[PDB]
Amino acid sequence: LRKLVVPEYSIHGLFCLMFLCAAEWVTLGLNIPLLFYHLWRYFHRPADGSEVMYDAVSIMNAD
Amino acid sequence: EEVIDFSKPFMSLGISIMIKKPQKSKPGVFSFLDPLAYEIWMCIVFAYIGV
Repeated sequence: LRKLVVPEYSIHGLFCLMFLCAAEWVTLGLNIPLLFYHLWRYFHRPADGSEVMYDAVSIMNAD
Repeated sequence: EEVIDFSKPFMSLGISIMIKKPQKSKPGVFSFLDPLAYEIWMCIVFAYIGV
């Protein structure tokens, strides 16, 4: 899962950049919120460890 | 015409626009992109990214 997360976020960022350059404002607006959510998710590490997005020790928690 | 009498016009004309003849424009920096439209260049960039 860790190896597979960066491609998703970066490819969505590519989508956002493309729609910016093409001047397609509506789609860019629809896509910015997910961009910021992914940014927050990747750069917060709510887990106290703060070394991996998914941590085997923190994983297996029901919440 | 109120004080003299004219003939039918021997030459009809009207207002027109005079400009300086377009010259060979001094080549612009980045004139090497002119053979292809900007949209082609951007599609090239993003096709490179996608490939």
